[PDB]
Amino acid sequence: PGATLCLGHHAVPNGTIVKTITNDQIEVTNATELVQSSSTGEICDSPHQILDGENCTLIDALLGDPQCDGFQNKKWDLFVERSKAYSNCYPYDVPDYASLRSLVASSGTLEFNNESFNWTGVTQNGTSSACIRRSNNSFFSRLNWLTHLKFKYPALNVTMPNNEKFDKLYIWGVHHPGTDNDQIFPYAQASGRITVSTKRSQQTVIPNIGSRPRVRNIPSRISIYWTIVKPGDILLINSTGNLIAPRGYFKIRSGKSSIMRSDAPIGKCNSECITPNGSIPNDKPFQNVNRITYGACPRYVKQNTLKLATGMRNVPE
Amino acid sequence: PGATLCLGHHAVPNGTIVKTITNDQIEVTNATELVQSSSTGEICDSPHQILDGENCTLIDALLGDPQCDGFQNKKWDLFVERSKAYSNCYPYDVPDYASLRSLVASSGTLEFNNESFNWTGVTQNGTSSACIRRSNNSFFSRLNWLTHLKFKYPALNVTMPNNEKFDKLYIWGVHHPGTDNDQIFPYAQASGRITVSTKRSQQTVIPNIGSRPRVRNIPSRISIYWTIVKPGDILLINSTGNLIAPRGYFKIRSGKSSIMRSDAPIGKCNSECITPNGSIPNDKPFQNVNRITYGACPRYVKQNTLKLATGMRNVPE
Amino acid sequence: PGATLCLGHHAVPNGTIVKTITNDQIEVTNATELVQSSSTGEICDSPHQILDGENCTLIDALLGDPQCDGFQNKKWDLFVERSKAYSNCYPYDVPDYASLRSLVASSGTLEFNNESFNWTGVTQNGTSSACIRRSNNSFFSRLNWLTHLKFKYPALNVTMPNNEKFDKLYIWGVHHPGTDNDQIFPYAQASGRITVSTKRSQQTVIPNIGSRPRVRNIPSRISIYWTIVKPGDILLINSTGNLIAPRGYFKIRSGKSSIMRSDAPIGKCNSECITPNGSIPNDKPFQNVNRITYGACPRYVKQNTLKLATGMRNVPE
Amino acid sequence: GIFGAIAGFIENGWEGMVDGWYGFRHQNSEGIGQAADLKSTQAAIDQINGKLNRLIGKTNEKFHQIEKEFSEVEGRIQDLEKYVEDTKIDLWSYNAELLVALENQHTIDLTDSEMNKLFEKTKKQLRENAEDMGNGCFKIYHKCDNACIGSIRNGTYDHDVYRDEALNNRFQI
Amino acid sequence: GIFGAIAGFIENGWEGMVDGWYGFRHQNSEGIGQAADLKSTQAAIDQINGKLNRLIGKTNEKFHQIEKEFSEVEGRIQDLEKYVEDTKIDLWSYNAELLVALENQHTIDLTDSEMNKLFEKTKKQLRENAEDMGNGCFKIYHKCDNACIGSIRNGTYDHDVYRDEALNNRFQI
Amino acid sequence: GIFGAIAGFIENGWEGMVDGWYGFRHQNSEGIGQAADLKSTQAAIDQINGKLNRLIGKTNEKFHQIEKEFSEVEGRIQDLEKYVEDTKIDLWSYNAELLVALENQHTIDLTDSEMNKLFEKTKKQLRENAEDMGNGCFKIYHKCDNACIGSIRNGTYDHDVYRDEALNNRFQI
Ligand SMILES: *[C@@H]1O[C@H](CO)[C@@H](O[C@@H]2O[C@H](CO)[C@@H](O[C@@H]3O[C@H](CO)[C@@H](O)[C@H](O[C@H]4O[C@H](CO)[C@@H](O)[C@H](O)[C@@H]4O)[C@@H]3O)[C@H](O)[C@H]2NC(C)=O)[C@H](O)[C@H]1NC(C)=O
Ligand SMILES: *[C@@H]1O[C@H](CO)[C@@H](O[C@@H]2O[C@H](CO)[C@@H](O[C@@H]3O[C@H](CO)[C@@H](O)[C@H](O[C@H]4O[C@H](CO)[C@@H](O)[C@H](O)[C@@H]4O)[C@@H]3O)[C@H](O)[C@H]2NC(C)=O)[C@H](O)[C@H]1NC(C)=O
Ligand SMILES: *[C@@H]1O[C@H](CO)[C@@H](O[C@@H]2O[C@H](CO)[C@@H](O[C@@H]3O[C@H](CO)[C@@H](O)[C@H](O[C@H]4O[C@H](CO)[C@@H](O)[C@H](O)[C@@H]4O)[C@@H]3O)[C@H](O)[C@H]2NC(C)=O)[C@H](O)[C@H]1NC(C)=O
Ligand SMILES: *[C@@H]1O[C@H](CO)[C@@H](O[C@@H]2O[C@H](CO)[C@@H](O[C@@H]3O[C@H](CO)[C@@H](O)[C@H](O[C@H]4O[C@H](CO)[C@@H](O)[C@H](O)[C@@H]4O)[C@@H]3O)[C@H](O)[C@H]2NC(C)=O)[C@H](O)[C@H]1NC(C)=O
Ligand SMILES: *[C@@H]1O[C@H](CO)[C@@H](O[C@@H]2O[C@H](CO)[C@@H](O[C@@H]3O[C@H](CO)[C@@H](O)[C@H](O[C@H]4O[C@H](CO)[C@@H](O)[C@H](O)[C@@H]4O)[C@@H]3O)[C@H](O)[C@H]2NC(C)=O)[C@H](O)[C@H]1NC(C)=O
Ligand SMILES: *[C@@H]1O[C@H](CO)[C@@H](O[C@@H]2O[C@H](CO)[C@@H](O[C@@H]3O[C@H](CO)[C@@H](O)[C@H](O[C@H]4O[C@H](CO)[C@@H](O)[C@H](O)[C@@H]4O)[C@@H]3O)[C@H](O)[C@H]2NC(C)=O)[C@H](O)[C@H]1NC(C)=O
Ligand SMILES: *[C@@H]1O[C@H](CO)[C@@H](O[C@@H]2O[C@H](CO)[C@@H](O)[C@H](O)[C@H]2NC(C)=O)[C@H](O)[C@H]1NC(C)=O
Ligand SMILES: *[C@@H]1O[C@H](CO)[C@@H](O[C@@H]2O[C@H](CO)[C@@H](O)[C@H](O)[C@H]2NC(C)=O)[C@H](O)[C@H]1NC(C)=O
Ligand SMILES: *[C@@H]1O[C@H](CO)[C@@H](O[C@@H]2O[C@H](CO)[C@@H](O)[C@H](O)[C@H]2NC(C)=O)[C@H](O)[C@H]1NC(C)=O
Ligand SMILES: *[C@@H]1O[C@H](CO)[C@@H](O)[C@H](O)[C@H]1NC(C)=O
Ligand SMILES: *[C@@H]1O[C@H](CO)[C@@H](O)[C@H](O)[C@H]1NC(C)=O
Ligand SMILES: *[C@@H]1O[C@H](CO)[C@@H](O)[C@H](O)[C@H]1NC(C)=O
Ligand SMILES: *[C@@H]1O[C@H](CO)[C@@H](O)[C@H](O)[C@H]1NC(C)=O
Ligand SMILES: *[C@@H]1O[C@H](CO)[C@@H](O)[C@H](O)[C@H]1NC(C)=O
Ligand SMILES: *[C@@H]1O[C@H](CO)[C@@H](O)[C@H](O)[C@H]1NC(C)=O
Ligand SMILES: *[C@@H]1O[C@H](CO)[C@@H](O)[C@H](O)[C@H]1NC(C)=O
Ligand SMILES: *[C@@H]1O[C@H](CO)[C@@H](O)[C@H](O)[C@H]1NC(C)=O
Ligand SMILES: *[C@@H]1O[C@H](CO)[C@@H](O)[C@H](O)[C@H]1NC(C)=O
Ligand SMILES: *[C@@H]1O[C@H](CO)[C@@H](O)[C@H](O)[C@H]1NC(C)=O
Ligand SMILES: *[C@@H]1O[C@H](CO)[C@@H](O)[C@H](O)[C@H]1NC(C)=O
Ligand SMILES: *[C@@H]1O[C@H](CO)[C@@H](O)[C@H](O)[C@H]1NC(C)=O
Repeated sequence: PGATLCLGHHAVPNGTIVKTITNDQIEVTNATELVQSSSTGEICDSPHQILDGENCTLIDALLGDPQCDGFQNKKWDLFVERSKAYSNCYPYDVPDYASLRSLVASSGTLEFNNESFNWTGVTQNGTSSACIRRSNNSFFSRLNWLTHLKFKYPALNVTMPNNEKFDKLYIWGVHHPGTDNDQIFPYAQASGRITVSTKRSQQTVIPNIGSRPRVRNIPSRISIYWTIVKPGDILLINSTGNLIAPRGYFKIRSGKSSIMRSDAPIGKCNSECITPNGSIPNDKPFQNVNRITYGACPRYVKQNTLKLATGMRNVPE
Repeated sequence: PGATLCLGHHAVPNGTIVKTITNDQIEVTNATELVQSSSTGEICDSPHQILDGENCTLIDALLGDPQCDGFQNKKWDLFVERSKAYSNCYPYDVPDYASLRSLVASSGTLEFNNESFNWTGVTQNGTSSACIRRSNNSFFSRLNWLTHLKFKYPALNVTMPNNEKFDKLYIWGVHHPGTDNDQIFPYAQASGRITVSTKRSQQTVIPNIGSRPRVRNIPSRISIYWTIVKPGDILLINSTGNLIAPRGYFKIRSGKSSIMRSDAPIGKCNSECITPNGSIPNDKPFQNVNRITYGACPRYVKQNTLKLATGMRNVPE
Repeated sequence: PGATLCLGHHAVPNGTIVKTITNDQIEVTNATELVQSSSTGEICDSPHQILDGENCTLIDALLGDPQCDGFQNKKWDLFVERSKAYSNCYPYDVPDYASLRSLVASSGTLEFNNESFNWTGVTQNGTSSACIRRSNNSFFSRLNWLTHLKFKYPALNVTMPNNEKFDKLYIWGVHHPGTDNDQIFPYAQASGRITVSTKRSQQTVIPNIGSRPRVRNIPSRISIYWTIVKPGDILLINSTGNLIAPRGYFKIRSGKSSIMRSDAPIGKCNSECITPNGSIPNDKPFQNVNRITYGACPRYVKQNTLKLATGMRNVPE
Repeated sequence: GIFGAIAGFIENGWEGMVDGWYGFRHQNSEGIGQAADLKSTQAAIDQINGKLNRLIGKTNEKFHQIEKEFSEVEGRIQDLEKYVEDTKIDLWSYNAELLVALENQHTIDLTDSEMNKLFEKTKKQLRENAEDMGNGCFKIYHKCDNACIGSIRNGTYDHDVYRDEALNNRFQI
Repeated sequence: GIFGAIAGFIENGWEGMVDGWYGFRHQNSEGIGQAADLKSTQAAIDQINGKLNRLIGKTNEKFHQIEKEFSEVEGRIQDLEKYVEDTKIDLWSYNAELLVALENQHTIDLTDSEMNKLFEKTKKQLRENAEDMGNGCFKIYHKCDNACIGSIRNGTYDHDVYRDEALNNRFQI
Repeated sequence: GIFGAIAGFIENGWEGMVDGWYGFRHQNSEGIGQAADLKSTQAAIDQINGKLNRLIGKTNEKFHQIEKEFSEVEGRIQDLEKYVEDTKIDLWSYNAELLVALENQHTIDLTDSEMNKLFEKTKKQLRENAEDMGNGCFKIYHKCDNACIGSIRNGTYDHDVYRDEALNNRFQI
């Protein structure tokens, strides 16, 4: 008579297909997805400090466009710029715009200390019809538009030493007037010139009279430049006209901060990983949502799915 | 009496050596080469659209050197520049030559639409002994050399709006005359100046009188610049002398196109992968022919051979 | 009666823990460290040719600051710059300092051939109180400060052809005088201008009068530029003032050379791999000492230890 | 598959075993039954969880990086930025593909291994009292009630108790 | 090599087997013969073709890239361009070296595995009618003509038919 | 662990074996002894040295590279330089982690394999003269003095010499 004893293993009615070294399709009892491929669509406001730029670029908030007055002295882990943003102050450009944007984004603060520059011999606080603050003609909050006093503009030669323990970041500019009339009216002489220097650096800028296509009815332009000044070093501004001057400096830090272009809304929720499509969970090691990420994120890969087997081969009955 | 039954496996008289994790030399019955290490030496004319530059660089065909007149409005997947190429028109340079070359290469077309610029007050179509087209004195086909009319050169202020649905690419220049005689003769005044602007951009260029070492007997130079103009935006040229002006614009596309330096001849044959040494087959996953490739190519590695075993270990009799 | 025969394996009293695919902690009989994590602290003087910069940057030795006179015509595999270094000659800057430093470092020689430039009509060998050589007023050894002869400075137009089989590297400059007094005293006229050209290139530089913050009591500056001249090509210097001229050229080679910032001392010892913390052994495949390395070095990884098992699993008695 | 048990000499899995990954089926005087082996089940599961611990929830923080989308044509420097990111992405994509493919081969092999070890362990336990039928089953040459079967599953089977009965049945004519 | 059959207890391969990778040699009353086993041969071959399908003809298209050769010295930006490409090339070169070395170890092991499974399958089939000589051969303790040998190769051998003959021959004095 | 010998059916290692990695312990009429097996020991050691040859002393020369530390804020180009180096370092760090983890799994498995092959080889050698106790030990059913044990270790044991003695002892009542 006797007995029979059989060794065996389980199987399931609903197997899944995985790839192996020797076979692109083998069925296993169970598997798990290694690529994150979806977001809810919202950028979670925690645990990172999000600053929604809304109608403002980082640069506009930096320069102090009036609609960005709400941004004075703010900090961020991540600054979010919106595609609907637009400028509504004096037309400008920034040679190496991308680099200034990057270094501010990365510093992660708009903290601004005012400084009293000795601007004797000129009229301060120039304004315009293109930069409206509280219905009045105004200007960039962080910039100081200098014009003649009593139809005269002497050689400016102004110093500011950095005796602090941090770098100072100075933002300044040059007015390119639209016609010959707008070079003689505010500065009282045919040709401006600006020279911003330190012990280690010098930047010289020649203003350039001529019409540009009008932007918000204005055919002139401002060109923005920057200068970083170290401890023990000194800022020096020689100018003979056309100086758009600083009112002080920005603190430049180092840290974890950055900037991201996205139109995702901000949600009240907690998520370590932000993409431009929204926050994504970070349990999986890979993701195909976006190559642009911030925080503790899965790595971007081209694949849409990668199944890891978590069970034996499925051999149905 | 009984019987004997032996289990066994094949072997071959001509084994090959492969590497493993535990042994740098083990003999297997068969193997396959994973690194492609040869070309036939010819760039196959299919399936990619090849444009042989012959005596012309991409930039020369762009600017319209007369020996490149055959290239007007051509397209390419891959533009091939030859080491024997040379310029035979007015000596020039391009600040950021590499970038203009790259963006044109990548656009993959020389399609040019002419435009009627209002150049009243100056003489158009300047020519020279250094740019011979059909035995006559000529110039760059896409450029318009502007000089005085009746020994006078007024302030040019010319506009061209982009009301099209694509970007326009404008190429233009500045003549640097070789002596004081060649600044007063064609422009009628001591100092030129050029300013090309848009709503988002401005480029200003000061001509610079002085001798350069002669190139094809000419000691003057042209400096080439470019401006991209978006839909809704407008081009503006202020000039007081020395403007080498556009006759129109180039269509700038995005796509799969590029450029490659090679002296390989073009063959009537079909191959997906092009290197500068010639086309190579793309069955293998790796290749050590060239780090420069175009198309569906094996990846470049430093090794000359990598044998994958395709049979068991060989244990001879 | 009979016998018993047991098969078995060794074990050790002192096992070590390694990581595997399936277990982060399994004990094996023996293991070896794959990450090099220490240096002795000294840069070994063999087998690579080390040049200790001591008080001098590569650029100072290039330009010929008097405290760097010991460096004339030296070669190196690796140039070591010290944090204590400092300049003690005429204050200067280099637009694209990083690139000049890099191309010299990489050339790996300061070999300098003098050349006789025809500088008739001006006074050569200008000197200053800020550049002391052997208690006397001096200048940069490789530069030639040109001033007026008999209160006159004619248009210089000087040529030097490269008929050699190697590239020539020319270093030159522009004096930016500190006031109007120091533009008229040495050059005898209101505005200098420099134009260095070749058949393939032109660089033009406008001097710029104005005070900078004083560096070692001097408020003026020199700006350094470079020009490479190929075989068959020719150097041309037009100048109307302010030219800090070359005395000749540097040989520019290609090879294995580079530069490294370190304060490690130089030892009499032999080591293929140099980091800024000192030389490290290169038996291991990985290292976490420094991302900056020179020579035959283990690859930098973030981990501090990686144990490879070199024995079986340890299963104690 | 490399050991030959799962999808080899064991013809198929058992959908009716839901309390374990590996186990035993028997027929004796008292009927036909099934029981899961927990030790071999847990051995496989621990190994798979080990791989999961190395992959799930182990991400790395990045902050300010480079730009990866562009509104203007710029040439050289933009080419380099795009090239760096495209290079990076192909290398990680390669790492991910290889990882999954290697881990999956190993998971399939380790699970077949657990099946094989259980079978071998059981074969040794039975000594001369049983023969291997070649399909994962042992013919046991003695009366083996539910407590006896239980004793084989619990590692307490004393083969000397039944040896005489079994040798007599095995080497019959 | 990890299973111990190829270049282990099987002393060498057979150059005279050209119709398969694995097979059987026999000596009986009717002479000495050879026959390939197709199933184990195809099992090995399918697995190797699986690796080939993942490596051969699977390339990725690239178009405009960066410059990789230079006629002028430029410094900073050229250094970065060269560094990026050199970085990329070392990483792929590493991937290729590792891939081949791992795949080759696995191919050698999977082929030894196929040999081992065939041997084991045959051993179980023979039951008590044969003993393992230790070198891949079975001594069969009964008259086993060409049809009987054929039946072992085709999986149709009925061990009960010969058992009495075999036990008598095996446990002789 | 994948073969089931080390940390499986062999309960533990032997700290008293210092002249080899694998070996034999015995009890017979003449006492209780130990001897290392050199061939299986050397087989494991050769394989591990093979991995070491591929990792130790195989470094690649690099010379002028890019800058990796910076004293000034510069933006775009510095971002790209830092990003390239950070990318590179994560990829190598990944390669190193994977390498060690895979090699370690394989070393553990190859060493268990060597143990298993020795056990199997010995089992076949003994033929019908011994039975497997299930814990790495064979019960040998005949008088087996030190020269006989020696002969099993040296591959010279003639099983026919003792077969009659052993079958009589094995199939007793
Ligand atoms: C198919 O394979 C996958 C992977 O092996 C497997 O999914 C895993 O299952 C376990 C258990 O179901 C999950 O573990 C949970 O994780 C979450 C956190 O994300 C916890 O909330 C859970 O905690 C429970 O238990 C705790 C007590 O021990 C309590 O604190 C708590 O109240 C919960 O009850 C639990 O730890 C694991 O997350 C998944 N993993 C993945 C990647 O999905 C699945 O079960 C397998 N399917 C089958 C049919 O076997
Ligand atoms: C160089 O050429 C450019 C391009 O032609 C030129 O810029 C243009 O200047 C004109 C004239 O100043 C601008 O025209 C104005 O545009 C605004 C906004 O669109 C209109 O509201 C204005 O309307 C008033 O003027 C009309 C004309 O008499 C009246 O009929 C009307 O009732 C209004 O009072 C007016 O049309 C034009 O906007 C710019 N264009 C651009 C693209 O900038 C520039 O002036 C030239 N440079 C020089 C130095 O001459
Ligand atoms: C050593 O190992 C290698 C790799 O396993 C092996 O080489 C391979 O052999 C096969 C068959 O000989 C090749 O397959 C051919 O591929 C080409 C396309 O490149 C086809 O033209 C062939 O088609 C034939 O068969 C078809 C019918 O099924 C017909 O349509 C046609 O008319 C042809 O007759 C065929 O598919 C394969 O390309 C190679 N691979 C490599 C990488 O070389 C080689 O055979 C092994 N050597 C030994 C001695 O076993
Ligand atoms: C600044 O210095 C440079 C370099 O010296 C200088 O450029 C040179 O100018 C001379 C004179 O104009 C050029 O000489 C000509 O070259 C051509 C081509 O090689 C020759 O065919 C010419 O020959 C004619 O003139 C001869 C002299 O009278 C006659 O004897 C002969 O029969 C011909 O009629 C002539 O030699 C020379 O080519 C350039 N060199 C370079 C490298 O460019 C430049 O002129 C100076 N600048 C100023 C503003 O003075
Ligand atoms: C634990 O594992 C490690 C790795 O397997 C192991 O360390 C290795 O041991 C050997 C021998 O002890 C070392 O080999 C030496 O290498 C150095 C060069 O660096 C040589 O000087 C040595 O040469 C000796 O022998 C030669 C004759 O054959 C003579 O020429 C000479 O005079 C020397 O006596 C020798 O080749 C090897 O370097 C290490 N490797 C590492 C990475 O440490 C260790 O032994 C293992 N531990 C145990 C307890 O088993
Ligand atoms: C633009 O503004 C800047 C900043 O104010 C200015 O630069 C400064 O110029 C002054 C005056 O020339 C410099 O003062 C000298 O500094 C040195 C070194 O520290 C001192 O040794 C000097 O001392 C002498 O002069 C004193 C004043 O009469 C005497 O009392 C004394 O006994 C000495 O004889 C003197 O103080 C100053 O160093 C610079 N500062 C900087 C930061 O460069 C510049 O001159 C202005 N530009 C123009 C064109 O006016
Ligand atoms: C996340 O956003 C990205 C970027 O917009 C999406 O990728 C684009 O998808 C569109 C299709 O709608 C394509 O035409 C573009 O080529 C993609 N753009 C880029 C820049 O790659 C992506 O679809 C979104 N992903 C998820 C999961 O929502
Ligand atoms: C393909 O062309 C490349 C580039 O010319 C060749 O690589 C050069 O080979 C020469 C030897 O003739 C070396 O001196 C150079 O160092 C290499 N140049 C570069 C830029 O790497 C290569 O030999 C050719 N390959 C084949 C398969 O024909
Ligand atoms: C080698 O030198 C590097 C660079 O100085 C050291 O890394 C720094 O370590 C300090 C701690 O003292 C940290 O604050 C810095 O973040 C590190 N700097 C950088 C640039 O990474 C490292 O400690 C040294 N390594 C050894 C083994 O001596
Ligand atoms: C199989 O079915 C169950 C019950 O609906 C489900 O929860 C489980 O996830 C399925 N498993 C797989 C691997 O699809
Ligand atoms: C942004 O600008 C839009 C359009 O001009 C306006 O409707 C909206 O109120 C503004 N939003 C904020 C938050 O300032
Ligand atoms: C410039 O503006 C600020 C803020 O509106 C004001 O307090 C300051 O007094 C103004 N400056 C002068 C010189 O009036
Ligand atoms: C061995 O010989 C044959 C016949 O010449 C040949 O076709 C085959 O490719 C060779 N195999 C190897 C692996 O070299
Ligand atoms: C290219 O130039 C060479 C040398 O001047 C000439 O011989 C050849 O005919 C030209 N080829 C073409 C295709 O124009
Ligand atoms: C300039 O050249 C073109 C083509 O040769 C010609 O048709 C055009 O009329 C010329 N322009 C003028 C103003 O004559
Ligand atoms: C164990 O002990 C010995 C003797 O002190 C030592 O040399 C050896 O390296 C140790 N092994 C490990 C793996 O720690
Ligand atoms: C370097 O400069 C320091 C401080 O001025 C001085 O003490 C030292 O002697 C100098 N060393 C050399 C090698 O010139
Ligand atoms: C310039 O200096 C050098 C070296 O001190 C000297 O030999 C040369 O004659 C000087 N030049 C002139 C024109 O005096
Ligand atoms: C075997 O184990 C089960 C529980 O795991 C227990 O209920 C049963 O009584 C045991 N039987 C024997 C014979 O050991
Ligand atoms: C075994 O198979 C072969 C063909 O594969 C057949 O010719 C032979 O007759 C078969 N013999 C038996 C006994 O099954
Ligand atoms: C077995 O080998 C050992 C040495 O390895 C030898 O001393 C011994 O005499 C041998 N014995 C037999 C019986 O072969």
